[PDB]
Amino acid sequence: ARYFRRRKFCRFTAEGVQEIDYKDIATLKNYITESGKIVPSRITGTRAKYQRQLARAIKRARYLSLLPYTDRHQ
Amino acid sequence: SLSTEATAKIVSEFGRDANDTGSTEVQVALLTAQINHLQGHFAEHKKDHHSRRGLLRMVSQRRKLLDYLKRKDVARYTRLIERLGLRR
Amino acid sequence: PVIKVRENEPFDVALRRFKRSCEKAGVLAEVRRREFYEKPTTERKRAKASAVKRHAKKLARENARRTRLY
Amino acid sequence: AKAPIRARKRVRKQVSDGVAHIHASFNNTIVTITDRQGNALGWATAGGSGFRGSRKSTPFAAQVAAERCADAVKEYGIKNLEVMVKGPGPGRESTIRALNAAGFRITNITDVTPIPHNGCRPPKKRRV
Amino acid sequence: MRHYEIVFMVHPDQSEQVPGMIERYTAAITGAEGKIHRLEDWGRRQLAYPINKLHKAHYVLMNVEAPQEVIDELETTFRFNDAVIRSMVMRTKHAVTEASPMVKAKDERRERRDDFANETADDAEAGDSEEEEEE
RNA sequence: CUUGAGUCUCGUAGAGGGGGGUAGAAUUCCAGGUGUAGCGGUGAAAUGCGUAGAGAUCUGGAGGAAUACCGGUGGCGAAGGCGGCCCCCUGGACGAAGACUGACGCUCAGGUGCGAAAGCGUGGGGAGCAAACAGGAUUAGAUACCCUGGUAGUCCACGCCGUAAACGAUGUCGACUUGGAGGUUGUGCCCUUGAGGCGUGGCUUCCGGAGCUAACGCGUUAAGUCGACCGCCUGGGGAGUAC
Repeated sequence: ARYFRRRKFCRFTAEGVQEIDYKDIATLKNYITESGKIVPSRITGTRAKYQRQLARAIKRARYLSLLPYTDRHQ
Repeated sequence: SLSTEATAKIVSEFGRDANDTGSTEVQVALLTAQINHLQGHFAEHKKDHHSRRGLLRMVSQRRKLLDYLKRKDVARYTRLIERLGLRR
Repeated sequence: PVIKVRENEPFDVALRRFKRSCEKAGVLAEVRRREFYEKPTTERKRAKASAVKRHAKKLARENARRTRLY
Repeated sequence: AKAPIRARKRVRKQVSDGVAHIHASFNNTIVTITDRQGNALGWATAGGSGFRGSRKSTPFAAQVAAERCADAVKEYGIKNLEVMVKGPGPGRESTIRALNAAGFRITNITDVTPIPHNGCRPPKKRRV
Repeated sequence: MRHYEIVFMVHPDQSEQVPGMIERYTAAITGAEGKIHRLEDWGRRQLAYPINKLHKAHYVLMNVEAPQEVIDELETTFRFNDAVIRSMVMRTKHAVTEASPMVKAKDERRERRDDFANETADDAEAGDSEEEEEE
């Protein structure tokens, strides 16, 4: 049926997690090393835009203590 | 940027009674309300120069459509500038 | 720069490949070196720049089939 | 300084676990064994191996620094280990082998080498 | 009107302050004809890092719509609220009022990982069970 | 008149501008804990710090520049220029339907506004690093280089002449010229068969054809074919000084 838009096996082999929502802790740790910082868009194969917005939403999240800012907090 | 209801008030009072935005008197009156709000902001915020560039744009297109209007009808022109309380 | 991300199965030799994702690069690499403001945008961000030698190689593969070197 | 002591048997507090700290520079390694709560139980260095130059700052001098200190603390009675690593210099892995060779487990190799939020400006050095 | 999604947490022991603060924050927003489209409390959570000491805090998503002048007075209040340790409010572009990503984790926190204490009962008096002054 | 351009509401991508809020990490600092003989620097080395207890290390607070991360061929500005996250005021550009005006156009001497960088007056701020300065090291000479000590400075706010290699050293805006594809986004269509495919706009980029170059190179974002108008150059040295 028409306008299905991500039924199956289309856009990406690897799934996109969030954009600008920032309220779940487990979705954000998808892009955080143990050194405590956001991963480049070449490694994940995000299109750059979706990453520039996430970069703000994760930083916003970090500053609210959902996430570690530094390796020293492991 | 202007409020929806300010944009409808300009259209009611200026141009013809068709309530278009397209015409030379009403484009001059729609620019005008935005120049006047920006000169409100710029009562303070005195280091904000790269946006002040935007005032000199809004002003300059208004100088071009009042230049056009005065090559045409003197009634529309002399009525507008005093009815719209414009310049000094 | 043994890098804080833990190596799959711990051993005396750190698995430096499996560890880094964006650590040390640009931040702790230019140690005892002069800091520039805007040069890093074109100086360090060289991911397109390094792909070209791989592309050149992937092009010459095809030509070796057409020449009968392959 | 050191004394000529008879063969060692001695007991101190038999604490069983520790943290090690490895402070790696360009000219040296400082290798320092602590209690988990964080108190020096002893240290050794690469520079007292008296190589001079660049040669003091090689993985084999990093190894033997680790082996002196890990040894001395057998009187403190440590049996398991963890390490924090703090510098970009060499002995990445060969220091880790000497802590294991002291007969300790060394499963947690946490690099903590601090990345300030763009901190204090470094000496300019060579004009390239 | 424009929508501003406020999320904040409070130092456990200081939570007894907030049931007084929320009833004012709602009286200034519905006093400006705004709306609260949920106001969900998630319960007490582990911080990744301490803020003003302690490794725990209690997390609240207020989910406001308000005209812009009122939100401007509210971020300054909430940032300088002494009981609040930190707070974030996000931009209008692509903003949600439904189907929360933390719906399970909220239930897990409230059910199990919580404080279980009197100082977070007060927090729940600021939570979904919101009580607010009359306009 | 629309075939040029201009305007209203809708949508979109981004570190554009100006004022507010806000956390944590190293050096640096105060206090307390633990602890013994070197640390630092480099070709190698000395000056430097240390038994008056250094060096390293742990705990808690402190302060300020700064914000490590968006990091990619991305996006924005004015070239130079812009990167923590939020809020307030707000510019400029990219799309799309409905709709309106109807050459309202191009260029711009003069012109007023506006700084990469340091320079800089008062206020604020000051942690490290550093020209000079000092001494070691070189003999290789200038206190330079190189190393250690070490100050103005760097940092913010407002303010003064806006400097350069001032940038795609490619003026402005507009018309015309085989295209495919990357990056990635409005939006029409698709099981969105893979940062995928086609319709049609968007900046941004790889390849190469017509044309253009001394040569590299450019090539639909020209350095092509052109349009008007403005800006600037006319052998070296001596002069970015002199007048």
